[PDB]
Amino acid sequence: KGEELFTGVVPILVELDGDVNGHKFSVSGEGEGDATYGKLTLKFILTTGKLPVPWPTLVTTLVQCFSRYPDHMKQHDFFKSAMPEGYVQERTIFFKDDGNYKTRAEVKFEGDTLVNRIELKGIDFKEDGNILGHKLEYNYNCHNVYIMADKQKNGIKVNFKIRHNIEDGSVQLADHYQQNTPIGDGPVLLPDNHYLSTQSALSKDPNEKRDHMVLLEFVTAAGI
Repeated sequence: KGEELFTGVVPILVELDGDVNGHKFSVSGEGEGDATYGKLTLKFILTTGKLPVPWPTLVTTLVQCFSRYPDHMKQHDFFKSAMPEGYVQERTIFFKDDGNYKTRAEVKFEGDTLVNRIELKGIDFKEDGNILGHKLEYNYNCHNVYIMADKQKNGIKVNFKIRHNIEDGSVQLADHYQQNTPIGDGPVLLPDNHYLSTQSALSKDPNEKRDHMVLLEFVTAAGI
């Protein structure tokens, strides 16, 4: 009976212990979520001076329980079925012609503040590579997230490729593969095969002098 928590505005808090090629950092977002309209506003600040990668490199890592499932789709809203006890979101991201990220996280409630707790380890990246080179444009397209049930794990499996527009013109591919698993032993929901239309707008707080990211995102469910 979890989706009952998501009927209004629920503040988000996201913490990211981060390391790529031994270049370490930690990021701290806070904003809000409106399930109803699928709306997501966030300001992400870099604790530690400057980021070794370019922010887009993982908007995807930095709360899919904040998606609008249409009333005719409620029966397939897994992420809210796990709540408040929450789910583990395990993801591996191979960046074609470059190394890879490896991320675990516990999205759960804490009083009222839904919190995404992420550790993320990265390897094999060439130190000219578009990623470490900072050649990627400070933007982001819309993408389709494909959900398929997995009664094995008791939860769901997910896939989606991301297009990063390079400063040159060409597109850096990112192959995302994602398992989600409830932390609770309470009743959850297994979905039919369906996708999420995730749209996302990056920008910069003019006062803010710390390496940071304003992200505003619309995500809705479709394919049934």
